[PDB]
Amino acid sequence: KEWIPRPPEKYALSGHRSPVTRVIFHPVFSVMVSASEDATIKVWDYETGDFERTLKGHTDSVQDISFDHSGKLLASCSADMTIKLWDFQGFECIRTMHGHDHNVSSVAIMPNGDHIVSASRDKTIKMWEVQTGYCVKTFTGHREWVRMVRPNQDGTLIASCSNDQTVRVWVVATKECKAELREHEHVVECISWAPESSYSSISEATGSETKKSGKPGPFLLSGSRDKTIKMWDVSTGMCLMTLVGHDNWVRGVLFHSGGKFILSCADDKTLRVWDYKNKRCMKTLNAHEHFVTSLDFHKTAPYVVTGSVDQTVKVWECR
Amino acid sequence: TEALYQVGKEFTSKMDLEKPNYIVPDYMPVVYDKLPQPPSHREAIVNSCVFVHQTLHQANARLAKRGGRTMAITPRHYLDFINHYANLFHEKRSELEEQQMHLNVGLRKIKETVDQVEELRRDLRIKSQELEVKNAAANDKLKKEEYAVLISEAQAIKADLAAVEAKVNRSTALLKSLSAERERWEKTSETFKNQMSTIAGDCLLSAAFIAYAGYFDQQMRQNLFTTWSHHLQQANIQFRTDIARTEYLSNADERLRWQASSLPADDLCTENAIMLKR
Amino acid sequence: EEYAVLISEAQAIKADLAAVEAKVNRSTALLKSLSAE
Repeated sequence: KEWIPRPPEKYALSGHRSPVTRVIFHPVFSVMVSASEDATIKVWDYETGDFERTLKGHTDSVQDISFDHSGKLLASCSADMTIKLWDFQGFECIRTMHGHDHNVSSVAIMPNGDHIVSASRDKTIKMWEVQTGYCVKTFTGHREWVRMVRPNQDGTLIASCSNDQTVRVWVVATKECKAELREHEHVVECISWAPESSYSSISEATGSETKKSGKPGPFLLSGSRDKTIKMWDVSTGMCLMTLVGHDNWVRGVLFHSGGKFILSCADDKTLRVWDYKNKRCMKTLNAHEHFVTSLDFHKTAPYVVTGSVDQTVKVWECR
Repeated sequence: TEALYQVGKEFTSKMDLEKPNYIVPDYMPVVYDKLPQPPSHREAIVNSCVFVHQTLHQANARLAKRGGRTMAITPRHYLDFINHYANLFHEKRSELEEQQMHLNVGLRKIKETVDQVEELRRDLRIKSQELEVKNAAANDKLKKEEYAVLISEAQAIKADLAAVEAKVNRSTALLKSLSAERERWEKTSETFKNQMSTIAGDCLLSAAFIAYAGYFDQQMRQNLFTTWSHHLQQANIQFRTDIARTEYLSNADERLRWQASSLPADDLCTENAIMLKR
Repeated sequence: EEYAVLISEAQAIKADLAAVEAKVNRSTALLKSLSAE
């Protein structure tokens, strides 16, 4: 699909008293969820831009939020060293798993919907259980602050980006870093993998050769503060293409639901949509008066949301 | 007992009540027969609730034996007990989380303030150095019209340095005042994690007191509270044994307001007012 | 030595004089503007 955001906006939601840290879309409902630095998570209706409710259980600034496949649970991480699991039917905190020393940066529920991953300043990624709440296995190997963590589409592979210039892909079963990538010029901040709707579109975009099995293999991407966006092959570990042109540090990256275009945000106060198969789309779209922090793409609806340091969340129409 | 345990489990299912590091005592006070042999924290909490409900029956039987007057203990008492438990848990957890958030913000502000105190130190040093070089140049060029201009600029730098020094001592006075505040806030923030762990037992005891101990006199109110506390101790359920229930279930403003409403200055009267409130 | 101090004192006096003169001019202009009021 050729959904592309347009410069005009529909709602600029501003209820947060502190800079917004991340914004996500609900899998099924017409609900947008924003986590900010005032230790609160707010719930919005992106269709009509109406504030709905707030989840004020966290102590320090909330960093990352994530839904599961069914959208019935919300996992949140904050600087108060804890992971809070929210029951989205009643919007009440049900389980607060402790540990994982120092500021927790990222959180994600793998599609199997029974376990959680989390990244923090303590140079490790932990593995929790939704049902019980015990950290069963711990991932070690990162020598610095791990910023973002993202799993696969079937709950087997995990990538973690850190300040140590390494984006290490991990395995659930063997707990070994089968792919280690240390090639970025400066701090790597955001990662996001490729949906299966774009696996075919990478073959003619790069010229990679299929293996004996024929599958192109799982795909990676890692944005970094060096103003460069680079997409990576999980199976091999070699570079496909480097996307260059961002003015400032990039903070969020994700793929179009149709798997054709690249759409990302950065500290350059603008949203930039890039094409990689043909390098034709290079639309630059300002979004906020201050730094822009995070963003998300609706799977089916033509909507994109962006969170910024100006305590405002904005919704853009895709056309 | 099975019905009480099931009602407690279903009602307190959305309460956190999860302690991964729970230590099962060797002699669990098993009240519900079908309780799992290695019970969890939530199961122990519900067992304690059932124990409280049965303890009320035991107390009523004792009063009947001594020839006293008793009120019937119905399942509605248990429902009120679990309602109070859930409400008190939510309220105390929200209050403590908000307090710790406020304290964290205050401590962060104080740390930023002291960093700015250091930055004013370096700014003052630079200002003093440039004033020294300015008046040195003034004295050099004055012993050989523009000289008057530059010595006027020297006085301007001196006035700026005096204002910066006033900012220096005023800010340093402000920081020294907030030393006790920052110390208390740091102590409370460190003890936040321990306070969170005792919310379950404290709220269970307070809810049981509100729901059940209303009709009795101080002696048997104390007897019931001691029985519940001993059972919680035997089940390895953390609760605070230092705070008074009247202090826990009310704030000082409410107690002052009640005294203005001719409430007697008595612990039992304060508990009765709390029951009339919650 | 002290002569430089006293001529700089005179310079401060002239700075204060200039400030007072500017304030006088500004307030006189303000008064002329409020005659109709």
